[PDB]
Amino acid sequence: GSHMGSRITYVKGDLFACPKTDSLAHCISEDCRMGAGIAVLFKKKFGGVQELLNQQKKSGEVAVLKRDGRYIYYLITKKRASHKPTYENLQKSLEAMKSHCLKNGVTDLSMPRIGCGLDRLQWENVSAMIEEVFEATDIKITVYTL
Ligand SMILES: [Cl-]
Repeated sequence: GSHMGSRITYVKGDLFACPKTDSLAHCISEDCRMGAGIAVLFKKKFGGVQELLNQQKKSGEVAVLKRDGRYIYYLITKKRASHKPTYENLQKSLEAMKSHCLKNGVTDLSMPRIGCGLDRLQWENVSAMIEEVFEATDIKITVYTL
């Protein structure tokens, strides 16, 4: 291989205390309601709700805001807010995020345990998926944990 991979490391604490220059990621629905969970913090901090809606992204895609020189990734993992995501759509969204990272100079990415709270996925599976998606990159990933 030609890459060092994600080299996931874990930090106990609030995601929003991570470096302001890191790009961030979390999961939402096509509705872009962001009414519960960590999504409400992304909504309140970064805004841009209509700018997200205007991107008209679908399940398995990623919507993106540029905020202070870095990117905020909204992984569109399901159609409606009340639905649960499939692992297949999560993987697609992650791949789309990776593609954007590589097209836009992202080297340092932070995220919570995506999919594994309100969306009821298991971190055993999600963690392995993130690792595989980012294996052939040199994007360093940090996961913030509670
Ligand atoms: Cl949503």
